[PDB]
Amino acid sequence: LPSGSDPAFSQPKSVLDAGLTCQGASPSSVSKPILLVPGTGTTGPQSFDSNWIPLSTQLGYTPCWISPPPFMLNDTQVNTEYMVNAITALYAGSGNNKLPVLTWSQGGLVAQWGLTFFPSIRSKVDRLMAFAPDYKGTVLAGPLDALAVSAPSVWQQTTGSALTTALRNAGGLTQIVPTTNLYSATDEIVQPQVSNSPLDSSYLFNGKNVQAQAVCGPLFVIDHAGSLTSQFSYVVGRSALRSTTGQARSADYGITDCNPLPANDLTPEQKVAAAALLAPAAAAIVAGPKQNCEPDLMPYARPFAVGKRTCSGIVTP
Ligand SMILES: *[C@@H]1O[C@H](CO)[C@@H](O[C@@H]2O[C@H](CO)[C@@H](O)[C@H](O)[C@H]2NC(C)=O)[C@H](O)[C@H]1NC(C)=O
Repeated sequence: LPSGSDPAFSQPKSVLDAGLTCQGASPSSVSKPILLVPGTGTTGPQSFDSNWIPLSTQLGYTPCWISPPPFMLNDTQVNTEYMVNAITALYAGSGNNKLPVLTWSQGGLVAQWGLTFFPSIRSKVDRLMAFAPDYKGTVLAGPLDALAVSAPSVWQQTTGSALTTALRNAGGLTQIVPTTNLYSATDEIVQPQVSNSPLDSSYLFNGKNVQAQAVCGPLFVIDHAGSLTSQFSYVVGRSALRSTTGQARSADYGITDCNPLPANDLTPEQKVAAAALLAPAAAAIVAGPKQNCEPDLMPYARPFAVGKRTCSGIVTP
């Protein structure tokens, strides 16, 4: 795995700091923070205020989130700078204590990219709880790329991209901190996810990989948004956050938790917002930036994707 010093940031610190917010606290002084990393086409609040912001609060954490502009549609490598900066800030701001990271969709890819290429945060992240992470990207973005209607981060999240290749070759498909991955075979955004094996996009070696259908059966259906908001997802997430091993425990969930509806502890208002979670994301992607090539890899990642093609040309170290 990459070692040594962290690569330099491309964005100024004041800009990176501006993308971090905590509920009822400044990042410089916060009690038991949990860092939430949003999905493609959303801001932190859009991804989590109908679900894990109120739910993590009820578990004793102070939710904090990053909102890389515009709506996580830009270069995933830059989105990661927001996360690395945030971990550095929240670790110090909480009395030099490790903190958990909880993610949805692209957020999981951002977290794993950060842990792989920025060594300094490895001892600052307590555990990772990723919902519907696309570590190997998704094959469904292929046609959008070919139609030239894909945002920078959509190109990068396409299976076979230079970015996903670099992650794999650097050793990023094995967990770095205790990780739990919750995903669904019926995900309509991230595929392939149907094998319940290392071939799935959400799978990490040595991680606690939980495909919903492996527990609840082939007739259990939860979509991309439901992977984050369902009652089943809540039970697994709570297990991961409370676990002494840093990963969700099988003894903590079962058949009776196979409920696809939004988490029981959410208020009626929060449940309505959670049900329509994907609406703002769909709108942001259609209105957002689009290009006809994958963004170039930063210097620190180039040696791990030699031979791939990005906007500027063929990747060389
Ligand atoms: C979106 O991502 C691009 C590419 O990472 C960022 O552009 C780079 O910014 C740094 C710092 O200004 C420059 O050194 C690079 O030359 C830029 N690269 C390109 C390809 O232009 C850009 O800053 C990001 N935008 C936002 C809003 O985060």
